[PDB]
Amino acid sequence: KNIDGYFKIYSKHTPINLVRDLPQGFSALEPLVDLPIGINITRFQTLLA
Amino acid sequence: DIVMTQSHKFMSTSVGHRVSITCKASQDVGNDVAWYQQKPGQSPKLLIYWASTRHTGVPDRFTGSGSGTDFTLTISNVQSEDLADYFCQQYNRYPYTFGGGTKLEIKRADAAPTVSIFPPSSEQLTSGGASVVCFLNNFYPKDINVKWKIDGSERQNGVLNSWTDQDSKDSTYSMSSTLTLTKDEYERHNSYTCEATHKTSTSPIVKSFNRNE
Amino acid sequence: SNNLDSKVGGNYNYLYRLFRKSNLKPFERDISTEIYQAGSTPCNGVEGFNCYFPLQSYGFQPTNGVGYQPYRVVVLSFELLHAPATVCGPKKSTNLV
Repeated sequence: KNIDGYFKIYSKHTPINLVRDLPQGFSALEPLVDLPIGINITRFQTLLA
Repeated sequence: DIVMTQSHKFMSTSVGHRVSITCKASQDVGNDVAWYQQKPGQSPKLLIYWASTRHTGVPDRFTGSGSGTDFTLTISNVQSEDLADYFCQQYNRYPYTFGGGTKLEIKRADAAPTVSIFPPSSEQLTSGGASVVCFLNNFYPKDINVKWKIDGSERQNGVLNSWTDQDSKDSTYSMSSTLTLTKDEYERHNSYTCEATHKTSTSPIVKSFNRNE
Repeated sequence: SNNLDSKVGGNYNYLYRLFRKSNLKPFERDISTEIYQAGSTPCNGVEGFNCYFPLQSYGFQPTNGVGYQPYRVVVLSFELLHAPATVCGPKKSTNLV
């Protein structure tokens, strides 16, 4: 999310047994860094290998 | 002064499409919506008066709509003879203060130009003047690249271009350039080269002619 | 800095944006030197046809009043983010009690 130009990155890593669908579980995220970019982000894409 | 604010200053519409020009006038004229029809080299003519009636000679394809400050000149089925400049004006009282204007262009395919290099006469060298003649006709679009080569050396100064409007018969363009030379600058050179760059072929039109003939 | 930055006749070298369709976020600059429209009337760039253009220069004059003198303002942008703070003030660190 981007609030007043201050971008927040919340990271969480946990193993799960998933095949196809969405895991209907529960997990709590933790902040990692803080990026005061001060720019406007309206659209995005997804980088894949 | 009454400033006639127009939306677009230069448009382009080919044959088969509809061009809509909405002139947001700063004055409230009501039903006094008027337009112009300016032919190149001829007198201007009235196109639409009172926003609902056409002039004698205007075809049925030229319609109009809107009143007051909001009006749009609805023009459908644009042909090659529809080259005219449109001004937002009024026919109520004086003065007639106009705006910038919108130029119409008919889109088509590109064409290869014709280059003909002609040397000046010998009687012009008696007074002390010279002019290199290189013509470019039947090309599209108007943004052409003409280079001057004086004995292999590229020359950029002393070039006086002359451009015209769109043709009414086959919608072609024409542009000329006169190289201003004196008596001493003409006798020290023999071979001239006028080249034209087009997009219809990979081989450009290169013409050369010797002064001694 | 009316004797160094300002020029006689008006320092018209620098420009600034006056009007915009939306408000700007903090820590954001607008280096776009293009001219945009103001209202519903299309003017398309250059000055004319009754638009409120945002093109405006600085009226720096050394022989004028203090209201138009150039001021060298350095904005000390101090903030408190979620990062661990390191830039503290000039305070002597004592022991732990």
